[PDB]
Amino acid sequence: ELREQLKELTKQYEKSENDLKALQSVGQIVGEVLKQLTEEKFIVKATNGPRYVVGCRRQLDKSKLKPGTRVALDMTTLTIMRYLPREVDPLVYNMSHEDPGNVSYSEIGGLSEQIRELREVIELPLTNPELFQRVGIIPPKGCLLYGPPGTGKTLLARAVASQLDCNFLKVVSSSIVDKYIGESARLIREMFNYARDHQPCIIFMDEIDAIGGRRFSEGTSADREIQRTLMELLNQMDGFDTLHRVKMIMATNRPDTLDPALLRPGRLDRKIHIDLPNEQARLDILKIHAGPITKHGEIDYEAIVKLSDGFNGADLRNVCTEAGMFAIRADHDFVVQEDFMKAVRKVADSKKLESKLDYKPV
Amino acid sequence: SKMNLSEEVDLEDYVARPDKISGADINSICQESGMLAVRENRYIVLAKDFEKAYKTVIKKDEQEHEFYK
Amino acid sequence: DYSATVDQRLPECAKLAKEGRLQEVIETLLSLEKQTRTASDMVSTSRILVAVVKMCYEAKEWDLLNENIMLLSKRRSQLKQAVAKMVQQCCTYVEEITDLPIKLRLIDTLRMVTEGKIYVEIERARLTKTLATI
Ligand SMILES: Nc1ncnc2c1ncn2[C@@H]1O[C@H](COP(=O)(O)OP(=O)(O)OP(=O)(O)O)[C@@H](O)[C@H]1O
Ligand SMILES: [Mg+2]
Repeated sequence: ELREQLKELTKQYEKSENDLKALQSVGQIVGEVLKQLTEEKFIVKATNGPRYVVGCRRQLDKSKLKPGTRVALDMTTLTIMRYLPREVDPLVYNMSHEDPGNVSYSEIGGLSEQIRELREVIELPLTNPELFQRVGIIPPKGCLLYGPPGTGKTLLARAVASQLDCNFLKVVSSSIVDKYIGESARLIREMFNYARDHQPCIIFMDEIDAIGGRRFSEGTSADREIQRTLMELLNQMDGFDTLHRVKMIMATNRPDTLDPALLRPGRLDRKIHIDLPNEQARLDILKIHAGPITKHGEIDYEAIVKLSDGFNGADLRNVCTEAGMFAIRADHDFVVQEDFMKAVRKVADSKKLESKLDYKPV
Repeated sequence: SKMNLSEEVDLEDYVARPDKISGADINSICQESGMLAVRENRYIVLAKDFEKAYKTVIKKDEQEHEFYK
Repeated sequence: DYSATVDQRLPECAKLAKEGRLQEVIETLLSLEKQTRTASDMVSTSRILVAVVKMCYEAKEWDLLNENIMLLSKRRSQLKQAVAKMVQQCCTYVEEITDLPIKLRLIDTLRMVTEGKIYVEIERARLTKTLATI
């Protein structure tokens, strides 16, 4: 038994020795080089804000650390120890890594023209970028999926994110806003820096009107800070530095409140309207959302669609859910057309509490 | 000038319209015409493409009630 | 279904055109071409187009062929690859053509058909080379 006993003890020995070696190491202050002075003096600013002139430990290949490069200054002498790659904020990391479920284009109904416009803007320019060169244009960069609530804008964005390969950055415009000074604009700058670093990229901003609202001439300090964020965003899209292979998608249901500079054709090139489902769109959505429901009758989807006038995709999904609710309440392990009719009338009654939904840009 | 148009475009008809549209709007119109040409798999932009692009981009037409004038 | 009907119609209509060139086969094949075009069947549409140009060629048709090529190319929403096979067939046709006037007429018709289409760019390039050589 001593063999295995001492083997495990030696494994724990290696672990503990590694732990002690780590324990005998101290951290280093990350800054960015500003300029090189005399081959041994570098003006470096620590991220905390102070600026110093510091030395450089020898094996650093001074050519590798140029103005703007992240470096690790020693915590005591502040001398450079190693150059680092550009930082990726934890926010931008999780933005890139959010899971858009596994939504497929087969889960979206009436949106066919809109789907192909979005794909025209996103996919083809990033896969065959020479057709547009031949025709003599620079393919559109920005999309505005605007429409009434629950018409499928976020579902379409999720489908695109799941079904395309290029890098994708998920973000709700209200989850960029921070109370610190300049933090939101800095976060947007880091978004676009990450996008440029990973050149084939898409940036989806859900409910953009959180940030991209109209600019107030009499707003508060908070409004002015959010407007600074908006203007940083506008400069990033169509400012001095051109954007290559980075596309923007922005979803909204109050496009009338967006800044005209944001709605400008140069920034949000193609504004596509995810309108309320028409007759055929309602039929398609109802089939999509009633496919998995165990129906045991003859379903006049046409009648359901006729009574579903003015509904949205979420309303039709709720029609299916309410038919199921009626089934359980009746203690039935299936659904029928009487249940579907009751559900659609219930949702129609619920729709009476809404307000204006036909909001358009410009 | 950077694109390759068919000789049937006659941009004058589009220029001589009563729309308040910026240079960005003009670039968007031309860009959408090129996009439609690519969609139909052609490398020459047609008057059809420009018509469709203009109608798709300059959609400001709304209101202007006729009884005020 | 579409493959069966097209392979059944093509020989019968070819024979009907052969012994008389009644030309009603052209309209029958046009209706079948419209059906397949709506159904998105590619190989069918290709076969009907190539057979139409085929028969119009065996018939001594120096104007009906050009007109029919123009109409077929300018139909509503035809299939790009089907028109590609049609144009390729027309190129291998115009290759073996004497009689400079109709040679040039057909060359010009094909050029006008394929002016600005990517899927037929190579065929138009070879066609332009042939015109320049002539
Ligand atoms: N066209 C559609 N096809 C299928 N389901 C749809 C469609 N539109 C909406 N839905 C359903 O709506 C719910 C998701 O709606 P989504 O988040 O896409 O709406 P939205 O248009 O972005 O609205 P909001 O303005 O409220 O954010 C899901 O139940 C989805 O099934
Ligand atoms: Mg949404």
